[PDB]
Amino acid sequence: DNKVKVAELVAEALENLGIQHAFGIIGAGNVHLFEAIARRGYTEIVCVHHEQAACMAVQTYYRTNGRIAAALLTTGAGSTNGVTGVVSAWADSIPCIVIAGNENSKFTFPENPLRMWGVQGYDSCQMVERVSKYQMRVTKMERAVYELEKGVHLALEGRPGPTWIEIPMDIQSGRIDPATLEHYVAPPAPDYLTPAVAAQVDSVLAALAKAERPVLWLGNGIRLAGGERLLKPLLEKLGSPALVSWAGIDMLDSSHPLVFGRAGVYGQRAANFILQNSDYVLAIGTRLAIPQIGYDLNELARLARIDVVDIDGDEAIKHAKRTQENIVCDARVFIEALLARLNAADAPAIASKADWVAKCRAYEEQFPWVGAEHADPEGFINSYRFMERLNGFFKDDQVVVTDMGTALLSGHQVLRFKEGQRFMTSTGLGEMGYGLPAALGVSFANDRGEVMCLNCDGGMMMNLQELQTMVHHNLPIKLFIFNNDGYLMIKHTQKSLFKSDYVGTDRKSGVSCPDFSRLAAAFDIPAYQIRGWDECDATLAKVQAHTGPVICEVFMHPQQLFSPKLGVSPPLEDLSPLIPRDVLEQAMIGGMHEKSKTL
Amino acid sequence: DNKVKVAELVAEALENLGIQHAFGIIGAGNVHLFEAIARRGYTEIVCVHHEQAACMAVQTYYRTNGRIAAALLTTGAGSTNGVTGVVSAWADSIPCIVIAGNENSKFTFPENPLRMWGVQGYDSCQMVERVSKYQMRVTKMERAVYELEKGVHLALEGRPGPTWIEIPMDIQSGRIDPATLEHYVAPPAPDYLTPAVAAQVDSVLAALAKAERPVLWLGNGIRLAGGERLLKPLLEKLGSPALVSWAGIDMLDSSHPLVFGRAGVYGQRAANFILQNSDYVLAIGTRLAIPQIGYDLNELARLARIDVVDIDGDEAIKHAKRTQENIVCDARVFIEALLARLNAADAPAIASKADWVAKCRAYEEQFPWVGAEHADPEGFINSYRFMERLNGFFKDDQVVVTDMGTALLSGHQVLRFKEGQRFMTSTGLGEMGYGLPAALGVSFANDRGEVMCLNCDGGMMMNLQELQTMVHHNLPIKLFIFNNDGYLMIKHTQKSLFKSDYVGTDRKSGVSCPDFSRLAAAFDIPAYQIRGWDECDATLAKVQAHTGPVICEVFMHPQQLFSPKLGVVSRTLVSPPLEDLSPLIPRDVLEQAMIGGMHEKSKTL
Ligand SMILES: Cc1cc2nc3c(=O)[nH]c(=O)nc-3n(C[C@H](O)[C@H](O)[C@H](O)COP(=O)(O)OP(=O)(O)OC[C@H]3O[C@@H](n4cnc5c(N)ncnc54)[C@H](O)[C@@H]3O)c2cc1C
Ligand SMILES: Cc1cc2nc3c(=O)[nH]c(=O)nc-3n(C[C@H](O)[C@H](O)[C@H](O)COP(=O)(O)OP(=O)(O)OC[C@H]3O[C@@H](n4cnc5c(N)ncnc54)[C@H](O)[C@@H]3O)c2cc1C
Ligand SMILES: CC[C@](O)(C(=O)O)c1sc(CCOP(=O)(O)OP(=O)(O)O)c(C)[n+]1Cc1cnc(C)nc1N
Ligand SMILES: CC[C@](O)(C(=O)O)c1sc(CCOP(=O)(O)OP(=O)(O)O)c(C)[n+]1Cc1cnc(C)nc1N
Ligand SMILES: [Mg+2]
Repeated sequence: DNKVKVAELVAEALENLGIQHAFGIIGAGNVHLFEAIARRGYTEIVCVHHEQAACMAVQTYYRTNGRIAAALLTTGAGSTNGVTGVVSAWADSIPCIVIAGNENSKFTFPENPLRMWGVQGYDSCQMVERVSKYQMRVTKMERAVYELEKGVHLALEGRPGPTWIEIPMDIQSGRIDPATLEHYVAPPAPDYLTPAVAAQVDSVLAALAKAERPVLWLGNGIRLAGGERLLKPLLEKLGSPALVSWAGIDMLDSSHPLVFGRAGVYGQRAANFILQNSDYVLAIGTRLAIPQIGYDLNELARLARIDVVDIDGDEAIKHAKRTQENIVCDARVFIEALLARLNAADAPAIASKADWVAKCRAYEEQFPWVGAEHADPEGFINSYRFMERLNGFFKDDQVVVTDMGTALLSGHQVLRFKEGQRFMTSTGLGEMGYGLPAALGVSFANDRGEVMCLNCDGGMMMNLQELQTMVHHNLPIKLFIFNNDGYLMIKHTQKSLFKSDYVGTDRKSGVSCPDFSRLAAAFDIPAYQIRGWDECDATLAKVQAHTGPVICEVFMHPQQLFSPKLGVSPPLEDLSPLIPRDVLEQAMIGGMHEKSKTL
Repeated sequence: DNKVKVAELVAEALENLGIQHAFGIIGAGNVHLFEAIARRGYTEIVCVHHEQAACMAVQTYYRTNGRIAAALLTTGAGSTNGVTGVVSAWADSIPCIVIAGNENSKFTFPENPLRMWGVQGYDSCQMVERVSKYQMRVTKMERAVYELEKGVHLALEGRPGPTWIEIPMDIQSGRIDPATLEHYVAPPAPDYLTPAVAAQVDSVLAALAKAERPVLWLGNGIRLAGGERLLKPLLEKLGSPALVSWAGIDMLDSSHPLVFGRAGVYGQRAANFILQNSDYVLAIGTRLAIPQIGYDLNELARLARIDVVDIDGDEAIKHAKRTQENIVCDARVFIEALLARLNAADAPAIASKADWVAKCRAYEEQFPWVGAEHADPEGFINSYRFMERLNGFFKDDQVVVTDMGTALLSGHQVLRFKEGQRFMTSTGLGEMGYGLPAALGVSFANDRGEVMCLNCDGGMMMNLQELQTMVHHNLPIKLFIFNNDGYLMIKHTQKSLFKSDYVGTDRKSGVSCPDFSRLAAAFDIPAYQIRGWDECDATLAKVQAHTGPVICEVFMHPQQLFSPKLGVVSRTLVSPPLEDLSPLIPRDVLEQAMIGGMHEKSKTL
């Protein structure tokens, strides 16, 4: 009897694929995979308390060190509970594979006329058909490992994303001669640097040499391409200021002489002025999503030509009405091809950008990230000022993950990072409850490493159960919670629209949150409280000095503003609270926009 | 200017449709609908802390008094977080309507080449396309009220289930003349009593009158059809025994002289013997799922003809190799037609079933629901005995919801119910974390009424956040939690298959649960613990007497067995017939219990 259990071959395959961590919850649909993976001992199974957390953890697990993780779900609700995490990785272009069990293969076919498959199953491939790069149900034992190798390769190729491999129970418990195991041969990797693309790189180098006010917009597509180490020599060789997207903040030192912050609808005042006054914009690995460019392409950088570099052809041309060179290429290959042509024999002379770099620094001197608009409201701690203070307590290898709301906004608008530090969050989908599962992924990726989690009273509730997972494994997760009496982000939304009482956003309107210090005690978690500047520095030093999990509530004003912000619809440079008109006129090269004259 | 905001017309439409409660979470995608509904003041919006709980609560909300509820979800994650709830209503045939927001309609179309829509949207309709009765994206303002009326009707029509209506952002904020609103008119209900179906009823009546050992298998389809009050006059006019499915337990008093429990894979020993020894079985409103009939139709009631009644044509004929009359008819209409023919002057003579009824009672005598197999193991309270003790503390209008695990199995195998009591849970999907959201829907359905939630240490974690919703509204939800060091139900699974150390099912294998009493104290919820029988009655009395939410931990053996149960037995391995539940009774006892003698499989065990 020379036959091996299919589940055992899958566990072996996972080792050969380098997958060292798997997140999920056990069930009858994958009890054979849990057994086989455990008995092999190579892949550690982290058991979560909601399958949604397993499909979110695998994301930041990969973003940490570049090793893919698997989510191990079971039949029925085990799979539907993970859909949210799949959609976030789909939207942030993060690779990861889901291995979901199901009923016996005799029930798993779409032609089934019944509402449900077997006892409690369903077509888990059809549900994520439009939010994952690949989905396959294994109906032959001999192709179980095949689809896992294929699922992993497709998750990592091109624009990364999640893949969904469903294996019915009976396929897991089956036995076959290991010799009959099929294996997936990945096709040859594409050569993006075609003669056409190579000519676009030439056109970009001619504009950079000629541009007097260039601005490079760098995005996480660079880090995903493994070319973040090429940014420091590129900017210094070009002498061109650079902006970073919220997702690619940690690719460069925020204090680098040519890095001038983040622009967008929630961008920094000096960053938006730099972007809107440029004469040439070169986006590399950034999606130029709506929160980055506003709501009107004709109002974006009204003095500049805009070139876009993106490995997704659909993303690269979505702004074609406004952009010129739409370069469909890998970010690393493009940067290397641009750095080569800078040393070519016929490399053009790069015109000086000194006057532009000086005007960029003037903008930052005129509009600091934490300005007067961020004054302590009625004595409360101002989140933006708290982020500036917390910044000084970052360790040399600090990893910061955030949820939505105050943590997201205040974090990405103030916090600075240097090489060795990382900043992560889910911005594509922007789902609440991503902070905690994000910290689990980073922690296990660094062998139970330290992680700082900036969270909110509202977002803490979506995956509140993962505190138990944090305690069970003694993860050194420093969890900051911003208390503001509910959904502060939505308070401003409905107050701008209706100018009436709050609805479903605070305790009076039907949304309340528990005392997280008292929950921390229940979970055996040390907890601190920062209500004012008096105990601020002494507390932050203790939180960073802890070796195990710790919670720290930060109390802010329940109606503190989020600023700077583009709000009601002026141009992108005219952020609220509006600056006096005579000052905006002087800050804009060709004068202010006609919309801003009567505001 | 005679124009009205679309969202305000939606709020008006919800009032005309009778929807008085809406569960969900606010977001930019539905902020306009939150505002319009709140300002109108007819539909109460219940804010939950995870959209999943919203799509679950609307189910038990409807099952309580028959009033449909709406789930109000927002763009992106707001919609995805509710998919689990949709599938569970889809699987249990429970009507409900999801109202989901999305990005501006200019992004919301399937031909969009980009991975996402606008800022963070997606095709929420396609995602529930195979687990919902109807999906539509409102693209014209004049059709917003039309699709909600249509959505509600299709949810209640025929075999009930969830519907998904997506209303883009700009469609909610739009303004139109109320006179331009289109309105959906429901077609006339189908008349199921064709000559062909009337001939089936006559065939069923002819078998019932002749059968010596009949058994009616009543399911929740009867309650969904609104004919559960016809069951008493039907059973007493036929004099036949009857079994109830887990979903339809509360349709008849468990102590009625002719109701003999529930059968299946986790059925009661007495009920399985009554099923397997009958000569005629009439299934009405029950789906005859796999946990009910076993794994081989050729072993189900081998001496009996089987007829099935079900409003869904596919569910009605899925056992056509084994069944005889497959009647596709509404459960109430069928029962009315069967009563009309029983009360007729020309009604046929019903042969006496007295000897069979007597044999059914003897089965309950020899096999009580809580038997010697349920002794207290190693100084722990047995969950089956606890349920029998807890049963005595039910209120006259008690409502019991359950999670999975021990609460589900020990609950449905022991608990008895009277007229006016209710018993709900998710059995089609069987998801963990259904208990708390289930107690929310029942509570709000009865004007913040009292609900008993039988939960578990594991299932509590999925929707743990809804403890805040419970304290916020001061809901009198009595929450029992069975502590057994993890996933006891999976422990028995992996112990049967591998007979080795546990994996991902207890503290040592990677799954731990918090001290729910301490956790309760954090949420300002009074908490009690039941470890022995000495403090049991006093604690149960204090839990029931409270006015607000209560938590009560019940500590059981971390490896207690779930029995009776149809499990695999090593002879080679054998899956015994349905009547041979584990732990196995002596063969000579099983022989005497089977009218025709034991099955060939049972002789070697
Ligand atoms: C409320 C809110 C406010 C926000 N405000 C701002 C703001 O003010 N400013 C701001 O900048 N962002 C802001 N964001 C975030 C922004 O909208 C996006 O979500 C994203 O974070 C922008 O960074 P990115 O383009 O690098 O990320 P992504 O959207 O992940 O961009 C990755 C891009 O790179 C491409 N790519 C992937 N792999 C490769 C490869 N190998 N080679 C080349 N390309 C590749 C992908 O196809 C994709 O187009 C906000 C988000 C929210 C939710
Ligand atoms: C671990 C586990 C163990 C279980 N063990 C058992 C067990 O031992 N015994 C048991 O009985 N159950 C058991 N169940 C539950 C069982 O498998 C089903 O899930 C269900 O609860 C059976 O009850 P039901 O058919 O009434 O419910 P449903 O499955 O919801 O049945 C509803 C049926 O009625 C039909 N219907 C709907 N509306 C109408 C109408 N108007 N007119 C007519 N028909 C209509 C529907 O089409 C459907 O076929 C178990 C479940 C689990 C998860
Ligand atoms: C990302 C923004 C946004 O998505 C948006 O609609 O644009 C927000 S913010 C917010 C309040 C959080 O409030 P919080 O956490 O207390 O933070 P703040 O106190 O700092 O505001 C809510 C509810 N939603 C909508 C939303 C709802 N449900 C899920 C799962 N994801 C969501 N994104
Ligand atoms: C039908 C139950 C069943 O589905 C099954 O596979 O048969 C069970 S039971 C169980 C342990 C409960 O553990 P619990 O709550 O502590 O109860 P017990 O102490 O009584 O075991 C788990 C994990 N699962 C699989 C499962 C996984 N994930 C989600 C969301 N839903 C699920 N149903
Ligand atoms: Mg348990």
